[PDB]
Amino acid sequence: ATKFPKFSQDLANDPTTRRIFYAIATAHDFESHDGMTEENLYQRIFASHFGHLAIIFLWASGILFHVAWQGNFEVWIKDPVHVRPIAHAIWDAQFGPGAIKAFTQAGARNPVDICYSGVYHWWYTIGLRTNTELYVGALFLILLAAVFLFAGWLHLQPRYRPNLGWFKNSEARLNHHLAGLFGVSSLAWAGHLVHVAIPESRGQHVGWDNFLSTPPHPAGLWAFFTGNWGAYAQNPDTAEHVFSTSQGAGTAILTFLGGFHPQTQSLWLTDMAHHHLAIAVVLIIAGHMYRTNWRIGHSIKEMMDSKTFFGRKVEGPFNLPHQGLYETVNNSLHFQLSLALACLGVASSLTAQHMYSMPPYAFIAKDFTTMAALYTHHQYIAGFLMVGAFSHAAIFWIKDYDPEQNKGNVLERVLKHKEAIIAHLSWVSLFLGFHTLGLYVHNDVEVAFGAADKQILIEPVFAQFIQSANGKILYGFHTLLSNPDSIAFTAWPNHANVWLPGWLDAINNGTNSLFLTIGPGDFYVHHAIALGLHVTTLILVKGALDARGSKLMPDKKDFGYAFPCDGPGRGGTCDISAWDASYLAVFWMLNTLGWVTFYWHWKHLSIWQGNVAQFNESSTYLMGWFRDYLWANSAQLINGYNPYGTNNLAVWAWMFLFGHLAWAVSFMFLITWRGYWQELIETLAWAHEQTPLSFGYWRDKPVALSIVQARLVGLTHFTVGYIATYGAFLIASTASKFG
Amino acid sequence: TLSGQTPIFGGSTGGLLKKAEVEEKYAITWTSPKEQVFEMPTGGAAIMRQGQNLLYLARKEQCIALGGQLRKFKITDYKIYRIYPNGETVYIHPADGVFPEKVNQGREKVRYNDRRIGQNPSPSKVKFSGIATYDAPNS
Amino acid sequence: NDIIKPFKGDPCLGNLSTPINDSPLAKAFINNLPAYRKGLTPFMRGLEIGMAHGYFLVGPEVVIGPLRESAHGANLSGLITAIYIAVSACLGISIFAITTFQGNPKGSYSSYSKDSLRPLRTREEWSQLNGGIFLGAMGGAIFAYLLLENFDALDAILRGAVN
Amino acid sequence: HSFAMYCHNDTMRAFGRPQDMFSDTGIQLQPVFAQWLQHIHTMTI
Amino acid sequence: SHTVKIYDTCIGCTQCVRACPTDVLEMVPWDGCRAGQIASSPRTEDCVGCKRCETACPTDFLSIRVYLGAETTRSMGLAY
Amino acid sequence: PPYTFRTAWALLLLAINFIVAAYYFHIIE
Amino acid sequence: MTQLTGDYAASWLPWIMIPLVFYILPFPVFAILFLWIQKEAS
Amino acid sequence: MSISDTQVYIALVVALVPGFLAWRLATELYK
Amino acid sequence: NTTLVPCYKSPAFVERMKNAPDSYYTTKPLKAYSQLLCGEDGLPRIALDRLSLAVDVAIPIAIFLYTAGFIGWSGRSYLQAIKKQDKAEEKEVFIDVPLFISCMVMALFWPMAVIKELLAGELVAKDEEIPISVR
Ligand code: F6C
Ligand code: CLA
Ligand code: CLA
Ligand code: CLA
Ligand code: CLA
Ligand code: CLA
Ligand SMILES: CC1=C(/C=C/C(C)=C/C=C/C(C)=C/C=C/C=C(C)/C=C/C=C(C)/C=C/C2=C(C)CCCC2(C)C)C(C)(C)CCC1
Ligand SMILES: CC1=C(/C=C/C(C)=C/C=C/C(C)=C\C=C/C=C(C)/C=C/C=C(C)/C=C/C2=C(C)CCCC2(C)C)C(C)(C)CCC1
Ligand code: SF4
Ligand code: SF4
Ligand SMILES: [Ca+2]
Repeated sequence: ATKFPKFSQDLANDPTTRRIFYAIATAHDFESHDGMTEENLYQRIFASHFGHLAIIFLWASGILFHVAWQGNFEVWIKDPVHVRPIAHAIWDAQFGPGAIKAFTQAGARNPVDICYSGVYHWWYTIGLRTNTELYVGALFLILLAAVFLFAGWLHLQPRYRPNLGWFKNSEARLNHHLAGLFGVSSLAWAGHLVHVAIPESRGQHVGWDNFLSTPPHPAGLWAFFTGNWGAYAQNPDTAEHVFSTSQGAGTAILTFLGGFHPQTQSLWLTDMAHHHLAIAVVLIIAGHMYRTNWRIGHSIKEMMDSKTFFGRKVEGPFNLPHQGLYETVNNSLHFQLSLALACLGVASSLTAQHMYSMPPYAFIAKDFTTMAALYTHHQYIAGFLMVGAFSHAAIFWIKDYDPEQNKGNVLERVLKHKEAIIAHLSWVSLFLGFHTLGLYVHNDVEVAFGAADKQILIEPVFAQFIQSANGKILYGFHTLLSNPDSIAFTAWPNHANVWLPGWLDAINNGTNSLFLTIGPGDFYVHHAIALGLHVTTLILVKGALDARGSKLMPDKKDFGYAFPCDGPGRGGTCDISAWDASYLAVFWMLNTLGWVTFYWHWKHLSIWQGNVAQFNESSTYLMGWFRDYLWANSAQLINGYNPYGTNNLAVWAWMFLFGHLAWAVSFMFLITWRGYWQELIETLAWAHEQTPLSFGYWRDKPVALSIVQARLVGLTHFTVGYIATYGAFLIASTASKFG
Repeated sequence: TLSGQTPIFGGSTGGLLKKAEVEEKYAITWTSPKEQVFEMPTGGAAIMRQGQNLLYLARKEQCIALGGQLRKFKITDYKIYRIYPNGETVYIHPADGVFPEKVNQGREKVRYNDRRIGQNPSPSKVKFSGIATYDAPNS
Repeated sequence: NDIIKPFKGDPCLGNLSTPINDSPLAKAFINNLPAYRKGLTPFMRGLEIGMAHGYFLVGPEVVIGPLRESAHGANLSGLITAIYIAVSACLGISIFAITTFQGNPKGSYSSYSKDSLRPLRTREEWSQLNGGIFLGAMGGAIFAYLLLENFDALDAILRGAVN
Repeated sequence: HSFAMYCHNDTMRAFGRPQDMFSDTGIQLQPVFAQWLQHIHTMTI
Repeated sequence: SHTVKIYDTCIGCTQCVRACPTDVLEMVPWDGCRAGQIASSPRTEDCVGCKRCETACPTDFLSIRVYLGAETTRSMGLAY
Repeated sequence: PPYTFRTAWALLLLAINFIVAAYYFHIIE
Repeated sequence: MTQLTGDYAASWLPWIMIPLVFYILPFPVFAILFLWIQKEAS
Repeated sequence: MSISDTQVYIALVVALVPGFLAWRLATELYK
Repeated sequence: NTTLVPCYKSPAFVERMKNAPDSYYTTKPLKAYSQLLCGEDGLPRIALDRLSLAVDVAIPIAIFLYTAGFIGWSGRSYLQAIKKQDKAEEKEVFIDVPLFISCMVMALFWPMAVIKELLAGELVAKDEEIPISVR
C-alpha cells in the first residue's frame, strides 16, 4: 500500500508495475477518483484550466524569447522572401564539423533551426518590427502566465473556491463568453489592427509611448459618433503599395476591397480590422441572448421543454422532443467536452482550409515549407479533436446518461435506431471503397498496360460548378459570379458588391491557392477523403452508440469505458469496449489525414515546382502517387547524410528514419499481445532471483503491461511514427527543392 | 497440520520462488493406492508415493490444476492447504470437507443479486457514490 | 486561522511554527538534506555533506586567489585551500566529538534531549561522520580540481570541438 | 550488438563523424574467424 | 479482489463451479430451480479473473459475472 | 398517417437542391 | 565552423544548461520522482 | 540589434516567478 | 463545363492516334473514344453536362441497377423460398439449383415485383419483428 497514487486507493495497493502506469493514465479522470463529490470535481476542473492556460502562455513566451534571443527577426524583416526565419539555436555537444557547417545556415554564425511555424510572418503582419518588441512580449506573457498560475491557486482557497451553482450557471457563462471572451477580444484585436498593425504596415511607428497621441485616422472619434462611418474607408492602400512603407499607402482603416494585397499576396490588414470589428458587434449582440438575473433574455431550460409553436401543438424545438436535454447537457461534463472538441475540430480544419487558400500573413504564400507544415499541423490536430469528440460521446453514453430524464426525447430516439445509423455508415463506406479503390486500380491496370486513354476519368463537375459559382471563369459554366449579367454578380437593387472586383481579381489569378484548379485526379481523392471520413465516423459512431451495449455483451455500461474484453466466451470478445472503437478509429483518422495531407502536399508540390501537369496526369492511378510523390520526392530527404557528407536535412533524414522505427515498434504492441510477454517476463523473473551478485529486487512485481495499455502504448508509437515520418518528409521534401 | 512424503521428483525450475516463504505458499495433500507417475503443474513428471503425499505449490491454481489431474487417477481425497510464512496452515480446499460441485446445507448465498442482470442500474444512478452499479441494493 | 502557530502546539517552547521551518516544502527539503535524511549511516551523512563542500571550496581561490594570474598554479592554490579548510574542519569535529560525548553531554546531546535539529548524539555516530566529511571533502576537492585543471580539454568536449 | 550498432553508424554519419562509425574506415569490426576460413578453404588446393 | 456476482437466472447446471480453476464458486441449496441449487462465490479474493466460469454458464446472457476490479497479488496469479 | 412535417422539409431541401441544379445546368440566371 | 558557439547574448548559458537539464539534473529528478511513487502509506 | 546580455538574465529571474507559482498550484492541487 | 471538347477536335488526342500500334486494342476502341468529351490532355472523360449526355449517364446506370437488383432479388427471393420450407439451415449450404433458377426467372421483372412488395406492405419487416439489442 503505497502513497502513490493518492487519488485511487485500490491502485495504490496494486503489488505490480501496472499501478505506476495506470496512475499516469487515470490521474486526470477526476470523476473516477476516490472520495470525489461533484462540488469538488468542478473546482479541480476549473483550477487545472488555469494551470493549462499558463502552459499555453509559457509556451508562447518561449516562441517569442527564442526568436528575440536566437532568431534573426531583425535581419529577416528587411527581406521576408529571401532569408530564412530562425527558430532557435542548436547546442548539441556531439555534432561533428560536418553538422556545425551544415546547420550554420540562413545567415547565422552558429548552428540554428529554420522556423517552419510562420510566427515570423504572423508577427510581421500584426506590427512587430524590433527584437525588443518581441522580448517585452515574451516577458509580458511570462507574467501573464504568472497571474493564471496564481489565479488557479487562488480558486482552491476555501474563501475563493466557487460553488457548484456558479459552475452550472450556463446562461451567465454563454453571455460573457459570447460578449466578452469572443466579442470584446475580437473588438480589442480590431483595436490593435487599427492602432498598431495597419499604421505600422504603412511605415509610421506606433508604440505604447506613441499610440495615445497620434490618431489612427484623420477623422478619429468623430466620424464614428456622428454616423459618418464612410470616412473610415475613403482612400485605401493602392495596388502599388509595398508593405511596411509609406509609399503607396492610404489612410483608410476599415475598408473592404477583398482579395489579396498585391505585394504580400495576403489579405489586407484594413480588411481584417473591419472583419474583427464586424465579428465583435455580431458576437456582442449574440451575448445578450440568455437571461442571467434581469428577467429579459432566454432560459435554455425553458427553450427545451417548450411545446407550443404560436399555439400549435408541437413536440419541441423543430418539432422534435428536446425535454430533459438541459439537465442532460448541464450535468454531463463529457457531453460538454464532446461538443467543445467537435467544434474545435471543425475550427481547426477550417483554419487549415482557409489559411492556405486565403493567406492572412505577409509573405507566407512564398514560404512553401511553412505554408505546408501549417496545413498539415492543423488538419492532424483537427483529426484528433474529432476522435476525442466521439470518444467523450462514448463516455457520455456510459457514465452520465440515464433513460429516466431522457425518456422520449431526441437523445433517446437515436438509440431506438442506432442500428439504422450504423448500417448506413456501413453502406456508404462499402460503396465509397469499392468504387474508389476499384476505380484507382482500374486506372493502375490500364496505365500499366499502356492504355492510359482507357482510364475512367470523372471530371468533378460539381466542385467545378462551385468554383464557377464563386468567380472562376476558367471552366466556362458562366453562371452566378462567372456571369457578369447575373442577379448575384450585380446585386441589382443595391449594387453594393464593393468586395467583388477585388475578390474576382484574386480567384481568377492563377498564382495563388484560392480555389485551385480541379481535375479528375482531384475527384478521386475527394472520395478517398469521403471514404476516410465515413469509416472513421462509422468506427466512432458504432463505438458511441454501442457503448451502452449490444447483443455480444449487453452490459457494457457496468464494465466502464476502457476494459479489455469479456473473455473468450461467446466466440471471443476482443476489442469490444467503446474505448477500442476510439483506439480503432485513430488508425483511420491517421490514415485519412494521410490522404488529405498527401493530396494537399502533392497538389501544391506540383504547382510550386511548376510541374502542374505531373499531378494532373498521374494522380488518377495509384502508382503515380507512389512513384511521382513518395519515390520522387524522397530523393533529397534520404540523401540528407550519405557516405560523402551531410547537409541541413541530416536531422530530417534522421527523424524520417526515427519515425519508421517508432512506427515499427508499434506493431510489436499491436500484433503480439499480453500473455506472450507474461510467460517471458515470468522467465526473466526466475533468472533474476536465481542469479548471484544481482542484489536488486523489484519493489513491485514485473508484469507484462495490460491489454488496454498495450493498445494505447502501440497507438502512441503508431501516431508518433506517423507524425515524425511525415513531418520529416514534408519539411525536407519542400525545404530542399526550395528555400 | 500437514505432513506426507514428497513424490519422487528431480526438482524443477518452475517450483517455489521467493514468494513462497515471504507472502504465502500452498500444499496439496493426497493419498494414493498405487505408485504411478503424474504430471507436475510446474513442468515435468513426478512419481506419487504409496501413502500420504505432500507437494508444495506456489499458487492455488496449480494445486487445483493438480487436483483436477488426481481425479483422473481416481483420487478424490486430496486437501489443499495455505501456509503463511509465520507458519500456520489453513484448510482451504475443500473448504467444508465436501467438494464444491456437491451442495451442502449451511452454505450461504454470497454475492447473490436478486434481480436479472439486465436490470442493473445505469452508472449515472451511482454517480459520485461509493458503490458500483452491480452491488446496487435496489432489487 | 493564523499561519504562525506555537511550535508543535506547545506555546511555552521558544520557537514558532512558521512557513520557513514548518512548511510542507521547507520540511521536505531540510529533512532530506544528508544531515537529516532518514535512513543514512553517519558515514553517508558525512560523505554527501563533504563532497558538496570540497567541490565548491576550490572555487573562491582559483579565480580571485593570489595565483589566479596563471592557469596551472591557480588550481593548486584552490585545491589546497579546500584541503586545509576541510582538514581543520575535520580536526574540529573529532575534537568536538571527544569533548561533548563524555558521559552525559551537557546540552542538546543529552540522552533526554529529544532534539530533531541535531540527531547524531552518540560518538559512535560522530566518528563515521568525521570519516565521511573528510573523505567527502577530499574527493569533492579533487573532482573540482580535476575538472578545473582540464577545463580547456573539458570546454572542447562540451562544445563539440573534439568532433 | 547488431542493430544498435546500425543506429550508432546512422548517427555518426548524420553528425558528420565518419571516423567514429563502425566502418572499414572508422572502428573496424573485422570478421576475423570468417576471413580465416576463407583463407583455409583456398590454401587447401 | 474481483467480484463474481450470481444472478437469479441460474438453473443449477453446476457447470460454472467445475470450470473455475481456483475454487471460487460453490453450490448452495436454493428453491428457484428444479435443481434446487445456485452458484455462490465465497472465495472471490482467490478469483484470478479468467472468466472461465462465464464460458460455461448456459443461460442466455449468463447468470454469473466476473467484474474485474482491484487486482492484487493472488488475483493476478504471480508465482514471484 | 400522411407525413406532413417530414415532407415539406425534405421537399424543401430538394427545392433548394433543384435551384442549385438550375444554375448548374444553365437554366435560370 | 568546427565548434558550438553563440552570436546571441549570454552564449555561455546553453553551454551549461544543455548539460544540466538533459544529463545532469534528470537523474536526480528521476530519483526524487522515484522516491515519491514508492513511499509507504503508513 | 539582438537583445542585450543582461536582458537574458532578466528573463531568467522573471520566469522564476511563474516557476514558483507553478509550485504554489501543483501542490495545492494535492500532488 | 466547356474546357472539355470532343476528341474530334483535341490536339493532345490525335497525337494518341498517331503513335498507336494496333494488335487488337488501340484502333477499334480508340476510334470509339473520338465521340467522348476529351480533356486538355488527350484523355477521354466522364462529364455531366445536360441532355447531351443524359442518355449516356443512364445506359450504364440502368444496366447496372437492373442486374444488381436482379442478383439481389433472386438471392433474396431464394432465401424466403427456403425459410418457408423449414429447411433453410441446410438449404443454404447445398444450393437447390432448380429452385434457385426458378427464383432467377422471377427476378427478370424485379422492378415491378418490388413495387407490389412495397404496395402490399410485405418487402420490409415491421420494427418489432426484428431481433435487436438493449437500447
Ligand atoms: C537493480 C536492478 C537490477 C539488477 C541487479 O541488481 C538486474 C540484473 C540483471 C541480471 C542478473 C540479468 C543479466 C544482466 C545483463 O546481462 O544485462 C543487463 C541488464 C540490465 C537491466 C542492467 C541493469 C543493472 C542495474 C539496474 C544497473 C543500475 C542502473 C543505474 C543505477 C540507474 C541510474 C539511477 C538513476 C536514478 C536513473 C538481467 C537481465 C534483464 N533485466 Mg535486469 N536487473 C535489474 C533491473 C531491471 C529493470 C528495472 C528492468 C526493466 C528495463 C530490467 C529488465 C531485464 C531484462 C529484459 C533482462 C535480461 O534479458 C537479463 C536476464 O534475464 O539474464 C539472463 N532489469 N538483469
Ligand atoms: C467577460 C467575462 C469573461 C471572460 C473574458 C472569461 C474568460 C475565460 N473563461 Mg469564464 N466565466 C465567466 C466570464 C468570463 N470568462 C462567468 C460570468 C462565468 C460564470 C458562469 C464563467 C465561468 C467559467 C468556467 C467554469 C471556465 C471559464 C473559463 C474561461 C477561460 C476560457 C479558456 C480559454 O481562455 O481559452 C481561449 C480563449 C479564446 C478566446 C479562444 C478563442 C478561439 C475560439 C476557440 C474560436 C473563436 C472563433 C469564433 C467562435 C468564430 C465564430 C464567431 C461567429 C461570429 C461566426 C477564459 C480566459 C475556463 C477556465 O477556467 O480557464 C481558466 C473555465 O473552465 N469561465
Ligand atoms: C504531421 C503533422 C504535423 C505537422 C506537419 C506539424 C507541424 C508543426 N507543428 Mg505540430 N503536432 C501534430 C502534428 C503536426 N504538426 C499533432 C498531431 C500534435 C498533437 C500532439 C502536434 C502538436 C504540436 C505542438 C505542441 C506544437 C506543434 C508545433 C508545430 C510547428 C513547428 C514544428 C515544426 O517545425 O515542424 C516539425 C514536424 C513535426 C512532425 C514536429 C511537430 C512537433 C511535435 C508534434 C510536438 C509533439 C508534442 C509532444 C507531445 C511534446 C514533447 C514532449 C516534451 C516533454 C519534450 C509546425 C508547423 C509547434 C508550434 O506550435 O509552433 C510554434 C508546437 O509547439 N505541434
Ligand atoms: C480538451 C481536451 C480533452 C480533455 C480535457 C480530455 C479529458 C479526459 N479524457 Mg480525452 N481525448 C481527447 C481530448 C480531451 N480529453 C482527444 C482529442 C482524444 C482523441 C485522442 C481523446 C480520447 C480519450 C480516450 C480514449 C480517453 C480519454 C479519457 C479522458 C479522461 C481521463 C484523462 C486521462 O486519461 O488521464 C491522463 C492521460 C495521459 C497522461 C495521457 C498519457 C500519454 C498520452 C498518450 C500522450 C503521449 C504522447 C507522447 C509521450 C509524445 C511523444 C514524445 C516524443 C517522443 C515525440 C479525461 C476526463 C479517458 C476516459 O474517458 O476515462 C474513462 C479515456 O480512456 N480521452
Ligand atoms: C522496429 C521495431 C521493433 C523493435 C525496436 C523491437 C525490439 C525488440 N523486440 Mg520486437 N517485434 C516487432 C518490432 C520491434 N521489436 C514487431 C513488428 C513484432 C510483431 C511480430 C515483434 C515481436 C517480438 C517478439 C515475439 C519478441 C520481440 C522481442 C524484442 C526485443 C528483443 C531484444 C533485443 O533486441 O534487444 C535490443 C533492443 C533493441 C534492438 C531496441 C532498439 C535499441 C535502441 C537502438 C537503443 C536505444 C538507446 C537508448 C536505450 C535509448 C534510451 C534513451 C532514453 C532517453 C529513453 C526488442 C526490445 C523479443 C524479446 O522480448 O527478447 C527477449 C521477443 O520475444 N519482438
Ligand atoms: C515552454 C516554452 C519553452 C520551450 C519549449 C523552450 C525550449 C528550449 N529552451 Mg528555453 N526558455 C523559456 C521557454 C522555453 N524554452 C523562457 C520563457 C525562458 C526565459 C527564462 C527560457 C530561457 C532559456 C535559456 C537561457 C536557454 C533556453 C534553452 C532552450 C532549449 C534547450 C532546453 C533547455 O535547456 O531549456 C531550459 C529551460 C529554461 C531555461 C526554463 C524554461 C522553462 C519555461 C519557462 C517553462 C517550461 C515549462 C513548461 C511550460 C511545462 C511543461 C512541462 C511538461 C508538462 C512537458 C530548448 C529549445 C537553452 C538554449 O538556448 O538552447 C540552445 C538555453 O540555455 N531557454
Ligand atoms: C539551496 C538550493 C539551491 C542551492 C544549491 C546549492 C547551494 C548548490 C549547489 C551545489 C553543489 C556544491 C553541488 C556539488 C557537487 C558535487 C559533486 C557531484 C561531487 C563529487 C565528487 C566526486 C565524484 C569525487 C570523486 C572522487 C573521489 C571520491 C576520490 C577519488 C577522486 C575522485 C575525484 C574520483 C538553489 C537556490 C540552487 C535551488 C535549490 C535549493
Ligand atoms: C441520378 C443521378 C445521380 C444522383 C443520384 C441521387 C442523388 C440519388 C439518390 C437516391 C435516394 C434518395 C435513394 C435511396 C433510397 C432509400 C431507400 C429506403 C432504399 C432502398 C432500397 C431498397 C429497399 C432496396 C431494395 C432491394 C432491391 C431494390 C433489389 C435487391 C434487394 C433489395 C432489398 C436490396 C448521380 C449524380 C449520382 C449520377 C447522375 C444522375
Ligand atoms: S451461474 Fe451459470 S453455470 Fe453456474 S449454476 Fe447458474 S446457470 Fe449454471
Ligand atoms: S473468473 Fe475464473 S477463478 Fe474467477 S470465478 Fe470465474 S472461473 Fe472462477
Ligand atoms: Ca574517433
